[PDB]
Amino acid sequence: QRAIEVRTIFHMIGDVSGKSVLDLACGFGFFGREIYRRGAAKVVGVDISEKMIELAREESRKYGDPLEFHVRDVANMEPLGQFDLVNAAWLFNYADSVENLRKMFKVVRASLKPDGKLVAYTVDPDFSLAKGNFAKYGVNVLNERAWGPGYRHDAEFVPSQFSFYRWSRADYESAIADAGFSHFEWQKPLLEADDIATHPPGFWDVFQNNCLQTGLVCKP
Ligand SMILES: Nc1ncnc2c1ncn2[C@@H]1O[C@H](CSCC[C@H](N)C(=O)O)[C@@H](O)[C@H]1O
Repeated sequence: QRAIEVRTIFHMIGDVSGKSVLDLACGFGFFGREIYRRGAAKVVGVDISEKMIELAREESRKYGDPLEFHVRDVANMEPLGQFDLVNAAWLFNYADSVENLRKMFKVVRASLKPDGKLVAYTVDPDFSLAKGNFAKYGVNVLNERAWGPGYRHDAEFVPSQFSFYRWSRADYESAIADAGFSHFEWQKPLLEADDIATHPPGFWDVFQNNCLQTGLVCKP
């Protein structure tokens, strides 16, 4: 069910050959490991969860890849160096305040070579629970509650549960600018004609009219 998401992130990333890559909020390492498979020179993954990093390391042992993992809170992260690429699939929606969203963007900037780039996948600020739930596409959004200047959502995968935050487009763009990224662009998920042809008609209507997801590319 992650086909669109994978396609969009690797579209944003482009050619990884010979690059150094920091995969933030890496989970068991899905994106970092695939980025290595596609030719990256070196991949480091970071996650706040000790359990997730324990699985990430077990996965790297099982296929013998050279990924290195760290247990760190990205918002409050010990410096790890500078990379050609920072990948952040489902990092920023875990920032629990606008202040912590802004700190995460500053950490990413400090982690980038001058010619590097951030590729991110996060919650679309324009998502509105009343316009259509996302359960049909893999994420059952259970509720939507005002949380300071943003919104908090409880959700679950179709049944592992989790909670995340939907900050406004203006707050994301201020965090980006104030962290020192001189260029950014929002990327619509890459729903393609083949996806439409292989699903019942109108299956993707809510995905198009009320997408939970968005891509984001930022450059110093
Ligand atoms: N402050 C923080 N710093 C680092 N990781 C965090 C974090 N808050 C949440 N996470 C991690 O973010 C992950 C979101 S799930 C995304 C996992 C992976 N990038 C993938 O797409 O497959 C979880 O594994 C969670 O432990």
